[PDB]
Amino acid sequence: KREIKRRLTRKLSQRPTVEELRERKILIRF
Amino acid sequence: DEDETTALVCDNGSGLVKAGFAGDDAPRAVFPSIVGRPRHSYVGDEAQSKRGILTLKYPIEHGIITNWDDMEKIWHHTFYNELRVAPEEHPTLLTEAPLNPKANREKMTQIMFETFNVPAMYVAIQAVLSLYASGRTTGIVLDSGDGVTHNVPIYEGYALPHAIMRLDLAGRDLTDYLMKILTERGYSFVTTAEREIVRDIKEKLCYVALDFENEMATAASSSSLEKSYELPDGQVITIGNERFRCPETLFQPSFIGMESAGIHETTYNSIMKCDIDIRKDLYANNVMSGGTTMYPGIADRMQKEITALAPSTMKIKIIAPPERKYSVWIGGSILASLSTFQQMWITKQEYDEAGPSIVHRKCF
Ligand SMILES: Nc1ncnc2c1ncn2[C@@H]1O[C@H](COP(=O)(O)OP(=O)(O)OP(=O)(O)O)[C@@H](O)[C@H]1O
Ligand SMILES: C/C1=C/C(=O)O[C@@H]2C[C@@H](CC[C@H](C)/C=C\CC1)O[C@@](O)([C@@H]1CSC(=O)N1)C2
Ligand SMILES: [Mg+2]
Repeated sequence: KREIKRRLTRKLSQRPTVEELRERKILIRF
Repeated sequence: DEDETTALVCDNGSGLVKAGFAGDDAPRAVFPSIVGRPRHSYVGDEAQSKRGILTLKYPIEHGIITNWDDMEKIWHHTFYNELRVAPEEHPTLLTEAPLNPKANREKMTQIMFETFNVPAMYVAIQAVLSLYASGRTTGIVLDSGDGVTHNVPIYEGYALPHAIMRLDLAGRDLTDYLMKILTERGYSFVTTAEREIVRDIKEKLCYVALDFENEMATAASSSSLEKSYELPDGQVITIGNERFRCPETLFQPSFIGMESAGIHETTYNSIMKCDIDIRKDLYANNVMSGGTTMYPGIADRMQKEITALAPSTMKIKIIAPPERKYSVWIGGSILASLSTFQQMWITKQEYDEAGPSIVHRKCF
């Protein structure tokens, strides 16, 4: 029941920066 | 213990408010998003109970808060009556619809601090919370509620706004359509109270066909799919192909005269607006959330339709948990109770310094 919290904590801690996501054209502001 | 270490989570739906305490598995309070004022104030179930002396309004339209005075009444009711808390004692997470305007999220922030004196707060996108509820930070969410349906692609926790799709076909429109097609079968439903009866019929008896044309043929070949339903006055009506024609509208919006592609195609369109590098990740993590995704058969239908649109070798997974009617709220409960999220709240001290616009640099 709480495995989800462990997983989310880990994934959120490992996330790339917004800058990286923009450089990869994943986030596209314009 | 509902103490000062416990955050609150409020999901502001067009139809239902879901509210409760972060860390709980389910919302403590679920009530209609309505406010009643004297004919010629009360909130939620009490407003409905006193409908004979009140006029009722929905403060949230297609997922967007539009009547702010009534929304403050809803929030006051939520804290004082439903949850029995002092909002000044709890960080408070509010939800917002995808693409919620800047001014709207600023006003939500302003009200929480200036009216309710919360010590901290955050505004999260509903679809992102649903993804989090499944333990994921990447995927594409189909969130279909009472007032609006969205396809929201999300990568590493960030919604990708350029690729978000909005469809103003959702549960309330499906109820209205069921009223129409039941009327065709002989059974007249038109008034506000009758619409509530039909909403109940929809929730209890409707389903999504895997193969619509084959299901129509099955319904015509015998009475095997027919169901009886007793109205409040004791009359018993029969429902047949209306059971699946109603939610078929999600896949064929032309049923109600809308030109939009159906939810499978909007899912595909949203994916195709995202970079090809994350494509496999989106197809492998299609999360369905919201009350209008509760139809039996809808996950299998989506699996089939997405399979038909995607490349032949693409791995497709539809995630549609039994708890998905509350997964926005549940995702909020999870997020707001994580130790590593505590640094993310907008604090009252930060708000004091920066004002409402701080929401754009803290919440996304
Ligand atoms: N078992 C069910 N089958 C079909 N529809 C259902 C079922 N249960 C609830 N619904 C519908 O889901 C809707 C409510 O869902 P939900 O609480 O996700 O919406 P909301 O968050 O208030 O709305 P929105 O997100 O569109 O602003 C109602 O239209 C309701 O009739
Ligand atoms: C039982 C519960 C279901 C619901 O989803 O309720 C929400 C909120 C509700 C508000 C009016 C109603 C008279 C009040 C109480 C119903 C609340 O309107 C809805 O029923 C509307 C009207 S019919 C349609 O399916 N959605 C959805
Ligand atoms: Mg919702």
